Amino acid sequence: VTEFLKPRLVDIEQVSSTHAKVTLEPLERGFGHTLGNALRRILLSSMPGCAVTEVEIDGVLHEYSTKEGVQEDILEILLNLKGLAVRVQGKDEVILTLNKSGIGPVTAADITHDGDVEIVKPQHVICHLTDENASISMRIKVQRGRGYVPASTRILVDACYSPVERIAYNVEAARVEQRTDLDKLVIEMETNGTIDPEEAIRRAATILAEQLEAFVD
Amino acid sequence: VTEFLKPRLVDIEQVSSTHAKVTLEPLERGFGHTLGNALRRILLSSMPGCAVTEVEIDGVLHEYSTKEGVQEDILEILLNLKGLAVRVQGKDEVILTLNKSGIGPVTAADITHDGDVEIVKPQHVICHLTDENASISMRIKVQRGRGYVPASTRIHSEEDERPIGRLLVDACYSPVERIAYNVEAARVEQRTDLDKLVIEMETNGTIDPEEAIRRAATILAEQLEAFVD
Amino acid sequence: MLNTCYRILGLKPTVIFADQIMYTGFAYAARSGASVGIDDMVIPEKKHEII
Amino acid sequence: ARVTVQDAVEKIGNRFDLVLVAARRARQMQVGGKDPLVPEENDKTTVIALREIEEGLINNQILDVRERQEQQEQ
Amino acid sequence: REEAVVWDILDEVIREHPVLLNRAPTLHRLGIQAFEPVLIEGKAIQLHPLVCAAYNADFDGDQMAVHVPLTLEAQLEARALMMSTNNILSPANGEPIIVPSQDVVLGLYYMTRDCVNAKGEGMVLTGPKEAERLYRSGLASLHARVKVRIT
Amino acid sequence: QDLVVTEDDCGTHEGIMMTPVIEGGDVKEPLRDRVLGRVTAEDVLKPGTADILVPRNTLLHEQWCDLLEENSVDAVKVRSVVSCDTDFGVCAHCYGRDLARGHIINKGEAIGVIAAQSIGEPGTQLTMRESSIQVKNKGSIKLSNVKSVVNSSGKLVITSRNTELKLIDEFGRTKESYKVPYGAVLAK
Amino acid sequence: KPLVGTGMERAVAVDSGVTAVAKRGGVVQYVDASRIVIKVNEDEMYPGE
Amino acid sequence: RQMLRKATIVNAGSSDFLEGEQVEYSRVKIANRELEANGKVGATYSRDLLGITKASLATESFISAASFQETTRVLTEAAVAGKRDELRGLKENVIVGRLIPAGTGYAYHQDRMRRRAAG
Amino acid sequence: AEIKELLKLGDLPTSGQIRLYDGRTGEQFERPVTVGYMYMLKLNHLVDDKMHARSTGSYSLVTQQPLGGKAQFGGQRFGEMEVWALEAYGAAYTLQEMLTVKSDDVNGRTKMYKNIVDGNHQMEPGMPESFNVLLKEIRSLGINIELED
Repeated sequence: VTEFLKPRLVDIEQVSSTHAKVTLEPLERGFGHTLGNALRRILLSSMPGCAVTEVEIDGVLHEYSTKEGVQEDILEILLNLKGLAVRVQGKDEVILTLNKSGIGPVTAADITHDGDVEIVKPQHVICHLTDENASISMRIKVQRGRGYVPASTRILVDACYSPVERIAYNVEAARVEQRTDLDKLVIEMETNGTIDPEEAIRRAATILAEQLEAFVD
Repeated sequence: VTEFLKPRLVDIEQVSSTHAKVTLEPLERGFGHTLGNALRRILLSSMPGCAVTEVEIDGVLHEYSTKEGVQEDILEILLNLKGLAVRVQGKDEVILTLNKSGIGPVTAADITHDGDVEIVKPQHVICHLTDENASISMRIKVQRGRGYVPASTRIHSEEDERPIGRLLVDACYSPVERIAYNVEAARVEQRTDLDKLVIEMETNGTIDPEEAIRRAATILAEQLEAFVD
Repeated sequence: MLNTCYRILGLKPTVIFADQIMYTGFAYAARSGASVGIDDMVIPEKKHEII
Repeated sequence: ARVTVQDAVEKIGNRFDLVLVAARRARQMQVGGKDPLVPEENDKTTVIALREIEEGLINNQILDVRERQEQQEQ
Repeated sequence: REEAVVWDILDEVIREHPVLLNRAPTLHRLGIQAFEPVLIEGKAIQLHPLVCAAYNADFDGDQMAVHVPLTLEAQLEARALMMSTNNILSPANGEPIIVPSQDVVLGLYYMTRDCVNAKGEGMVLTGPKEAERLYRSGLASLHARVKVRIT
Repeated sequence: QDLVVTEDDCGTHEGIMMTPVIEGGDVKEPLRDRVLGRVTAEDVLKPGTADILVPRNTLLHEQWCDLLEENSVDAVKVRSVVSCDTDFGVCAHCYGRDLARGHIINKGEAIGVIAAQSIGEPGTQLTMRESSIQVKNKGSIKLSNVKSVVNSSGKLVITSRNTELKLIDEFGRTKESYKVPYGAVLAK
Repeated sequence: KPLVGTGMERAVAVDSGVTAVAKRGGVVQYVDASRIVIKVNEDEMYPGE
Repeated sequence: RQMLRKATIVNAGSSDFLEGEQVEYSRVKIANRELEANGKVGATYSRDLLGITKASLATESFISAASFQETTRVLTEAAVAGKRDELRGLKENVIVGRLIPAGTGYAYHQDRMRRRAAG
Repeated sequence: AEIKELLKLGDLPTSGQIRLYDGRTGEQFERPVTVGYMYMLKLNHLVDDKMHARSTGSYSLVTQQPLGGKAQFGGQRFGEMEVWALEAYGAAYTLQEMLTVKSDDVNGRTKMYKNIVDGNHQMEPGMPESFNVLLKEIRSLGINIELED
């Protein structure tokens, strides 16, 4: 009458740290499918996290600038900065600046390693190699927010608060004893990193269960 | 969370004895639709209500034969009664019994309505007897259930049972079977503009609407957490 | 595109692409909708003189 | 299950002798006395034999050599 | 008695056992194909809209033929030769048979189409979240001139 | 019921000449597809003299088509059926691939078995139902052995009823024949 | 009745000879679900009937 | 290519003074006779093509060319021939059910031929 | 035009198009569509009526094959066009089985059942058993030049 089943088999197979797929056990009808829809809509349209937003480099502020030997235009450097989920432990958005030699190999560790400012992949290029040896200040900022917000209206490069890259859900069929009407759920994804899959699933389930105590009261 | 502003239900309206409209305080976008979806699912499909499982009459067997005077036959009576619904207590497997003598209109007053068998819509078109010598007495077992099913399912459980005369009856069992979840952007002024959700739920009397809201959202939390593993 | 793919890639990627294509096509078709009605056909009135 | 069969075709080429080799291998694998050199994944002898052939370990020569060696060792 | 073990055995045996399905009126070699059966709780077999043309029918009423390769060689031949996963091009003229003629193409076209310029037509991006915006808000396919770095 | 794959090659220089189908107004069928799945004889030579285009036994995988198109070559003597010096079945050097076999036809095959139906395939067919001369574009005459005799006017009358032109614009590619009878007078 | 009509259905059912027609009747008195008794008015009640 | 067979001839060429002989049969005879033994054994042949119904009558397997449209006359004819179908066509190997010399059966038949090689 | 006026009078769009909310993911679908209530009816041919299966049923009186004006174990026999096409596949084993299992002579039926139960999945070419019977014929074996090799 009211004994409600749930997806018990939560076995997840990960191709790498950036490729994985989790599955749900055969549950009640309409729960795997609608639940998968809700979960994907959640992990996309709202995801808790912190990352870079924009930078303040020395020179002209126009996007149509010259490489001037940097061989890295403003778009190249800004993109190589923005997709890095630059993280601050408990503080608000943290500003960092950098200045180094002209090796050319641009990575993510040359920034001033602050108490709270950190990067998951220290080899993440933030710029393209140059043809000279001058120095300059990056002066970028890493912010934390709710879900994700664009940079076209929230100027300036990109603010990747939601750490989700590509998500999909599929529904399979499973029987119990004679009836196969078990529309089981599974979700497959590829990502950038730093969010453990079971941990992220736990965070989502926790937000959902902690808020769903009111409409039922 | 981050100033999650967990809301609460407010101004839940009940227009009639067979529906209700619940308003709620505002919440976020990109979730209110999904939450309303899950709520409607858990309230309508896995819905603890009451329906009719067995039928019987001493003169009327499984065959669709019109009762003396009664214009409708056995299948036809089943249809005409199906347009209504009946009540059982917290205990299921209640029984209502529609019995009437004369030639006047057939309605639910002359039917077994008890403290654990309750009637709200008591004047259905129930194929009134037309012959004076007729006196109709059909008994419908009204039990409690959750999900749609046919009558051949009970063949195995009632094989030496369901003998010549006992009618086994099926149902579609979605004791809500209608609940609308609407997410709009309102009820938020001081903080971020937020989405408030309205539930236009409706039953045939089997269960209470706010009760269905609580049951559905409890299931929402339950299956919501299950994603943790 | 399919022919070029079969020329360049091979059979297995071809099958994968075709299946994903059927799926994504159904997806977009359910996404746009794009109904049809009488007004979706608008008759020019010019022939009314020309004829 | 195996979706496409192309590697075994490239290992055979004739597209006809591949079926005969896979059959003469699966027959032995099903009747007994042999052991799958490829780690099985809860699959029947046909797909196992076919994947072992596509891997580059079973053909119309190694099988005959092994059969002759087993017959001479009696 | 039709126990669960019966169904489990049936599934396990079929899990390694594909079948062949074929059209009644017989014209082309494309009229018979081999597919990995999946059990169905229906009454009429569902065919992948892939070879719908290859069947030379149009979702109208027809019973199709079922074939089981009892010989091991029969299985080898069907999964090898009668494989639809093998039958790709129209072997008559060589033309690639596998061709979406149903609304799959319609969706493919509507995806790469834009009336004049929709909301956020001028938006410029990199790729990972275009569907994130389109599914929720920010841009549409009927948008034009959206810059995007392409890898 | 006779056709079967048994002979790998013909070994016979005998072959057939294939040219683009310049039918009606222009090339009803370019000679870029008619033999792509064909292997020719030693006839492969580049349009330049003492320049070869391809070897004796060669299958135009994909680039010999483009290379020959670079030469504007329209016809070639190629291996084919019947001429397959096999007298039972044919050369596999005279059968091709013509199906998903991206490789040449395998032995023991019966192409005619695959045939005998492809003709019968589209039964959706239908049954039961020298003065006006215009040129397509720039081109040459190519009267193709048309007998010229003294005419009443200042030209050469066609003493042969088998007088057929051919439009050569810039290379061997032709546009139209526009054959005219013996009663035609060369207006150009 | 399907909502959209052409007007031919009622007349066709009349000519279908499958429904029940009332021949020279005035008032239906006793209706059983199998027996229909109609009291034909004396104007429609012929003498001797 | 099928549309012609059973070629017409003029010169016996030490081969035979007949007409309508298989062009391939004549060619094989000439190759095995002219180059091998007697080049002067040179029989002139005129190849021809005809209608589908007629050349339908022309077949090697006496079992074949019998069921085609009728066999009773063909029965008389083959009996006079006392000929052997010799397991000629693939449809013949089907009639016997034998490895139709196609696909795995071909090589199988060829393996049979291999078995038929030494005996 | 009267329809559009009625839709206005019926508090409905004159074009009739209207947006929709998805039943699976609930995303607003662009391009508002028109809907209505169309008349539907079912066909006399029934799916249950169509459904049929048989792998081993009852044979009829002529030629040991299954039949006899009974809708039991019904099974369309193979097609001559179908047989030609099946040969075109070159599945000589499969075709040899269809002509070696799929019909009437239950004589090797026992062998087939025993092999399948053993999982042997094996058959013997033998003779068209019926052409062995046609030898029984042979003008009463009058024609037996049969040089079996």
